[PDB]
Amino acid sequence: NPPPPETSNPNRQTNQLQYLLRVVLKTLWKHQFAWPFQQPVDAVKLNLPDYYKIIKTPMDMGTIKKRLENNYYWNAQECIQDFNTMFTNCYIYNKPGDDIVLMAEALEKLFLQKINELPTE
Ligand SMILES: CCCCc1c(C)nc2nc(SCc3nc4c(c(=O)[nH]c(=O)n4CCCC)n3CC)nn2c1C
Repeated sequence: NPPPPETSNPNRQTNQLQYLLRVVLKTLWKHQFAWPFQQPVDAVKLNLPDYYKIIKTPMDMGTIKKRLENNYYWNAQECIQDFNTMFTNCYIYNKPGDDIVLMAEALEKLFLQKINELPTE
């Protein structure tokens, strides 16, 4: 595998960012379908031939959770895009009828529901 993505930013929208960690991520983390997305993809263990040749911006909730905890993000938009990157990576690598895709979509729908609760900008 390549190394996992960075969790620290080498350099106030903090309400939404706090909520992204405490409610959004935690709610997805606890969902039944969370396991494939709780850590960087280990393409050997999970036997995902060519995953890192196809997916150039790998992303996972383990990474996003640490970025939230390290106060890594520029802004809440940047975090929201890591979530979307994770989902869309799954839609790019896998066939649209696969279990893994159905799992991502369900998490994505839940994510959109929780994003609707975000505190104001
Ligand atoms: C035994 C505890 C293992 C935890 C762990 C570790 C250490 N590394 C991992 N790497 C991964 S990759 C999960 C995954 N499986 C996929 C995919 C994927 O995109 N496409 C797939 O077809 N699969 C495999 C589906 C067959 C089970 N992903 C990433 C969304 N999972 N994973 C787990 C659960």
